[PDB]
Amino acid sequence: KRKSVRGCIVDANLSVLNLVIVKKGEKDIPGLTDTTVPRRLGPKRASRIRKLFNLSKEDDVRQYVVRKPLNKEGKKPRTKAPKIQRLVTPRVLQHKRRRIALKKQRTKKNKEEAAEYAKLLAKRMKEAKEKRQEQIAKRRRLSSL
Amino acid sequence: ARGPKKHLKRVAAPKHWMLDKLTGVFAPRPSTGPHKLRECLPLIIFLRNRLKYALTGDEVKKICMQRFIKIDGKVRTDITYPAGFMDVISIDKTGENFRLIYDTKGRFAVHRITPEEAKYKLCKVRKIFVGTKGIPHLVTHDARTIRYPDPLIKVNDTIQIDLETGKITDFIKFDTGNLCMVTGGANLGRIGVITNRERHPGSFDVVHVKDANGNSFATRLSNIFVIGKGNKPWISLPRGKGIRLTIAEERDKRLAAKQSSG
Amino acid sequence: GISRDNWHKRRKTGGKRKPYHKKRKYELGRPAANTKIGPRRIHTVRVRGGNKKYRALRLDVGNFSWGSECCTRKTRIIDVVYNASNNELVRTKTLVKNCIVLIDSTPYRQWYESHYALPLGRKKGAKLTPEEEEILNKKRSKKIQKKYDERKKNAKISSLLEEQFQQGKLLACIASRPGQCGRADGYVLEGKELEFYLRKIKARKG
RNA sequence: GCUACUACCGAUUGGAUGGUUUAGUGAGGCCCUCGGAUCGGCCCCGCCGGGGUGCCCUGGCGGAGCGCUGAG
RNA sequence: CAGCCGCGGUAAUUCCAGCUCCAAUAGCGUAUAUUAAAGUUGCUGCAGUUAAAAAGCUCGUAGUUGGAUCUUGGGAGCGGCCGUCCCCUGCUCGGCGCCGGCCCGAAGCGUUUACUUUGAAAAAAUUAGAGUGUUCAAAGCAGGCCGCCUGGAUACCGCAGCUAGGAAUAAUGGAAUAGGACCGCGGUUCUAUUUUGUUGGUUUU
RNA sequence: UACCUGGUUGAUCCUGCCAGUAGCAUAUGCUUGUCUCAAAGAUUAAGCCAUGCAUGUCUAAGUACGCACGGCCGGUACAGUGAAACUGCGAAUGGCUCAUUAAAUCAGUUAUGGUUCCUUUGGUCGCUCGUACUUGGAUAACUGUGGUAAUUCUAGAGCUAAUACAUGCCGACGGGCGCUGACCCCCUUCGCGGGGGGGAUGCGUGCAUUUAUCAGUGGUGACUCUAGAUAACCUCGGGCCGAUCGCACGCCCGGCGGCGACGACCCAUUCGAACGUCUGCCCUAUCAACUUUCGAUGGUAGUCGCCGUGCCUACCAUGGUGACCACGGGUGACGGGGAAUCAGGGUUCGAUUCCGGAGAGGGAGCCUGAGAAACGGCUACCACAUCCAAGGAAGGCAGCAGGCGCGCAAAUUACCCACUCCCGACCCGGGGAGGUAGUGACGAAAAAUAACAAUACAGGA
RNA sequence: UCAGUACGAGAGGAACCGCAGGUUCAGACAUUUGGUGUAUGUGCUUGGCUGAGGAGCCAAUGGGGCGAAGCUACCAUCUG
RNA sequence: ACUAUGACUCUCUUAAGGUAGCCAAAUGCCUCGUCAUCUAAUUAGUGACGCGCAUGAAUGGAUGAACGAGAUUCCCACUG
RNA sequence: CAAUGUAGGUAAGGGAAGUCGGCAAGCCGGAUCCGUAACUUCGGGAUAAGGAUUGGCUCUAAGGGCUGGC
Ligand SMILES: [Mg+2]
Ligand SMILES: [Mg+2]
Ligand SMILES: [Mg+2]
Ligand SMILES: [Mg+2]
Ligand SMILES: [Mg+2]
Ligand SMILES: [Mg+2]
Ligand SMILES: [Mg+2]
Ligand SMILES: [Mg+2]
Ligand SMILES: [Mg+2]
Ligand SMILES: [Mg+2]
Ligand SMILES: [Mg+2]
Ligand SMILES: [Mg+2]
Ligand SMILES: [Mg+2]
Ligand SMILES: [Mg+2]
Ligand SMILES: [Mg+2]
Ligand SMILES: [Mg+2]
Ligand SMILES: [Mg+2]
Ligand SMILES: [Mg+2]
Ligand SMILES: [Mg+2]
Ligand SMILES: [Mg+2]
Ligand SMILES: [Mg+2]
Ligand SMILES: [Mg+2]
Ligand SMILES: [Mg+2]
Ligand SMILES: [Mg+2]
Ligand SMILES: [Mg+2]
Ligand SMILES: [Mg+2]
Ligand SMILES: [Mg+2]
Ligand SMILES: [Mg+2]
Ligand SMILES: [Mg+2]
Ligand SMILES: [Mg+2]
Ligand SMILES: [Mg+2]
Ligand SMILES: [Mg+2]
Ligand SMILES: [Mg+2]
Ligand SMILES: [Mg+2]
Ligand SMILES: [Mg+2]
Ligand SMILES: [Mg+2]
Ligand SMILES: [Mg+2]
Ligand SMILES: [Mg+2]
Ligand SMILES: [Mg+2]
Ligand SMILES: [Mg+2]
Ligand SMILES: [Mg+2]
Ligand SMILES: [Mg+2]
Ligand SMILES: [Mg+2]
Ligand SMILES: [Mg+2]
Ligand SMILES: [Mg+2]
Repeated sequence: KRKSVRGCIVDANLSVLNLVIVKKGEKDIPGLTDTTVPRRLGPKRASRIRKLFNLSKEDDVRQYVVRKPLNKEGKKPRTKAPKIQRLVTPRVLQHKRRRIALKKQRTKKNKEEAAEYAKLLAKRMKEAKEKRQEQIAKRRRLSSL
Repeated sequence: ARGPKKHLKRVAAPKHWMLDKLTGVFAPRPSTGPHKLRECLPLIIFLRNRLKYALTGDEVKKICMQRFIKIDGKVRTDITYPAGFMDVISIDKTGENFRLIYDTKGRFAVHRITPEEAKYKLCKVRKIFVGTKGIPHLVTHDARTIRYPDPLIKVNDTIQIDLETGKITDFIKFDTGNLCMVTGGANLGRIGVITNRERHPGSFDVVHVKDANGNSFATRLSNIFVIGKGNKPWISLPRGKGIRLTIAEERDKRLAAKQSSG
Repeated sequence: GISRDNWHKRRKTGGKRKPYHKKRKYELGRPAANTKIGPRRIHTVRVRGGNKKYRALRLDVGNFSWGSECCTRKTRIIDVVYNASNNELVRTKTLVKNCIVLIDSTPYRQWYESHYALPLGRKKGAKLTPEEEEILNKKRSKKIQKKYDERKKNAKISSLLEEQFQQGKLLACIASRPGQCGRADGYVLEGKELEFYLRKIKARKG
């Protein structure tokens, strides 16, 4: 869709400027510097969590994770954690063993199947050659008759 | 048209399903599958219109979602899956395997069999393709690709498969004398011995047949289905034997049946 | 777009066709690639069915083949010499199919030298000071001398090809459609066909 | 001779509607070659940890060539 | 008023009323397109001396139509002189097998159309149409016995295309400066290939 | 039931026409009590539309650090719900209409040995010889400042995922198979030779891809088919060889493991689609010759395109159709399946509920997608329309109702997913498709508005 | 603007001071735009002539582009 | 047999009494005749009408392609 | 090197409104290749109308003579 906007070039022909304070100067502004707000979130996917805190491949994350509280009247105080993503867990290790035993199975199928076909086919040629030897005995009879 | 049609009108459905004139506007469109749109029978139809257990789709959905039924030895939950000819619809709770075979009229018949004989099925092969590493592959009428078969399995043959494994046990060759179901056209659901084969380059070859009662009839290969050695079958056949008796013989038998009922 | 269709033109008899629909997306043609000589630049193309097509625009090398010895090799594309379609594919250096390019003899001279232990090219006068090629041609064992002397029986080559080798440049014909595959592969011209194209060039010169 | 009606010719290079097209101009997409706002990445040195054996690898604080180099 | 003929100028069977009487009956009237009636567009099926009608005469390519002439009969058995069933191609591999030969089966080849008969093939819906107590019917394809029993058929479906039978009627070729058939004889040139115990090559037969 | 009658005359017989007669639609008039079916703004204006709705969707199984709800046993993540948002899939079907369009569409008939295919189904899915006990970095939803007269318009600051996007190995894999081959051995010979073997080191070493040469497992009526041998080739705008997910939890002095979900390249498959063959269409001569360098008919080589072809480009050749009606003009012509009428022959109609085509103001152009030259997706110009603070904003009922206008001429802004089927990630959602009622003398079927007895009378066996 | 007011049933509908501009006329000027342009200023160019190149000339202002200064226009501007 | 007109008839005057054709023209006073077109607007111009003060038949009438240093009217492009 | 003249030139915007009247000046102009109506004594009308091209430099090809298919 085609829409009209205004050019980037600044002049008095403007109504606002959104400004971001980079460096904190001499004076102490009461509205801004006093009230501290934290950053809402930290890495969600475990692999970026692993890069974040330099944890090893083997060890557990559950132990180090921070969990922020939940508390209000009626309900009890609680703490809500994140879904550990990328966890090398016994289940997943089972999935890992699983695909390799299945790969065992497809390799077993291809090999047994090729050997079975080779036996059936080589046997077929053996009987066909014996019948040809039969055709040749009939061939000498037919030429002599 | 910018593409394929997703709906089906009630009248355009083929009449050999015997769908009625006045209940509703639509018919259930088969999903693609191993069987063509026009030769097949939806499961909902075999169930409600044919078998009459369920009235509506909510009851079919719950029975279908119980997952008892197992089509071609594999579980299928798509209600418009086309189960076709020789196709064994097995139910476990009842302990009842049915095989979809044709009546004397083009329609199918309710021909029950035991689970023992019902335990396997037959498949006509269509083409022998040679595979990626000198590996022969087969292609049947119902799209099963079996690899490493015998080179002796050929063009118009059949095979006696096993539903559990999906592997060719035996096969029956196209030769003189073999029985033959006619699987399309005017003689659809006929049975008769292969008396003669007439070749035609370009236009496809005709097969002359002789009925049990000497009534000859020809048919084209597309509508042919080999079924046994000689004139002696290895399978269960419908009552009637695909004979298609005449209007006079039906007047006598039907009328006499009315007389017998009283 | 550039439609491909019969309807836009007359019938056999001469009568004019009235058009029954507007243009369709299957009645489609596309702009020609016209891939030129230069450092690699291949743009990819989506087509019907989500398929790919690697349309070449600039192309420096190609997997050119010597058919007789059956020794194809990847080589830099040095120049377009002649084009049968339109002399403008000669005039403007543009790569297409059936383009008669030139290529550096050295790899062919090098392979034959390894195989037969004979010289390829080497204008009458120059001799190797390093002596590596002669060391390679000599110092054969007894067992391997039977093999290489027997090879000398079929180690003969044509004068017409050898004269170009002495010069250094082989005539090559492109076969692969670069606008299709993104490569400018082809095969070297040989023998009688080659005498023909030199006769045609002699004629074009006049 | 009288009353009524009907088509016809009829100055106006007549007017009004569509329809093929010849010729000028011709927005705007699509394609191509450049382009490179802007945003990276690598390397380069100075101030410091952690590991190694004066040398090899890493993270921060400054500068700047932007030495090279990327999407665009 | 009256589609039309006609009615009405002082006893109006034709107008306006009343009195009656007719047709059809929950239906009838009026208008327009259109169809049979139309042997008034005619192939089946019209006219053409005088009712409307034949070029003033002859020539003339396409178009349309065209004489006669070539296979008639034969063998065995059959039914009440008569009719009908049985039969009217020819030219590498095995058994009705029998004592190399004979026949059959199979493969390939057949001077050619129109014409006629078969089958397949034909989208359904529709039409005709079998069945079926919607209380009858119009409809529908359902239903019926007191667990069981059944139906949910069938026909027509131009024209062209294909498939195998028939060969009277209408074409169409063929031997006439015989460069004519069969079956044979010998050259010139080219080779399918078998060959001489084993390594290699050629011509022969 | 294969039917005629009045009428020119002073009267007769003819050719001959006019009027009568019976069906089938459209309208209107008058009348009208019951029950079962039932068409319904095509005919003029492909003229114009206010309003509302007509396509969305989540599993135990792609993503939860909002208590927004929820077990209490925590500090060794997550019981379980979950607005929202990302992700994925669909929205090319259905519906409405018939203006254009005359061998075109359509019908039948065949062909793709000249092709593509999201999905469905079935085959393959540790075949490569050279961190994997699992890697990298954003981004939304959230919080907090706002802007406009005005759009389901949106900006800046904090943040963050994946079956999104990127990078990439050990493994099985332990070796084989071609070639290279220092050198080594045996045999024979006076020895060179001649014969037989080996051999360090190096090169190659999956499927899929591309080109060239050599030979002929399974097919075919016939393949340049299928498959084989060798040389090598392969875009970083990188092709595959699983950096996912849920249910149970076992068995072996942490090691082997189940059943699925989802996602994968290629091959077959299905729905089908798309080019071609054969034959067939109404009026017109007050339309008799037509075509061409702007391709007409052939040829050669290419381009594009998934292939065949003037599809397009270049160079040559000069062809092709025509009284067997071409060519041109008309058509109140979308086609067919069918309907009405009938003795037999025929005649006219067929927008219309099934199939095929085309189209959404006029024309054109395009992104996105397996699939669109899409119109309930965008960009222009033209036609027409709506608001403004003057800078700007937004538009398309030949969807349903309803309305304007044209007319002789045509319905209620109703109820429901309960039936039929369809979509979606789906055991849960949605559906003006559809169905159901209201109006409705286009029409079809059956059927009341009195029957009986006794008394008189008139008549009759 | 005064004023949608006085007046008049209504229909209709003014005037005085101030403010902004215009027509016609007269008198100057030329910053800017335009015109002119043989400063024969500067490229290009047709035909011929100086052996060729270079540099130039003749064709009654050879032709065509752009153009300084200066004159100059309700065709620019100012004041009454 | 509407008025008008007068097909038709007679008469006076002369030897008959303008037939075919044509126009407000280079021929028409009253006259810028009337109507239509051409213009925003037209005493001009073009096409019909005819009572023609005073049209008219080798004192030749009507037409008519080509040609004109002939007379008028309009339109395009173009211009001090 | 002033006005008045005589003979030469050029002008934005407008385009005969000036004027008895397009008087005068100005536009058009040669060639090739297309295309060319009304009417007609069928010879004409006709360069009708109406469009496009045009330079320099560097190449190819086709057309001829003479002596012993060259
Ligand atoms: Mg009366
Ligand atoms: Mg009749
Ligand atoms: Mg009739
Ligand atoms: Mg007469
Ligand atoms: Mg007569
Ligand atoms: Mg005559
Ligand atoms: Mg006559
Ligand atoms: Mg005859
Ligand atoms: Mg009469
Ligand atoms: Mg008479
Ligand atoms: Mg008659
Ligand atoms: Mg009548
Ligand atoms: Mg009506
Ligand atoms: Mg009543
Ligand atoms: Mg209508
Ligand atoms: Mg209509
Ligand atoms: Mg639709
Ligand atoms: Mg139409
Ligand atoms: Mg039909
Ligand atoms: Mg349809
Ligand atoms: Mg169709
Ligand atoms: Mg459309
Ligand atoms: Mg559109
Ligand atoms: Mg809407
Ligand atoms: Mg739509
Ligand atoms: Mg509309
Ligand atoms: Mg429903
Ligand atoms: Mg609806
Ligand atoms: Mg007032
Ligand atoms: Mg100035
Ligand atoms: Mg000036
Ligand atoms: Mg010079
Ligand atoms: Mg100037
Ligand atoms: Mg006049
Ligand atoms: Mg006169
Ligand atoms: Mg005179
Ligand atoms: Mg006179
Ligand atoms: Mg005179
Ligand atoms: Mg004249
Ligand atoms: Mg001027
Ligand atoms: Mg000017
Ligand atoms: Mg004046
Ligand atoms: Mg003047
Ligand atoms: Mg003059
Ligand atoms: Mg003229």
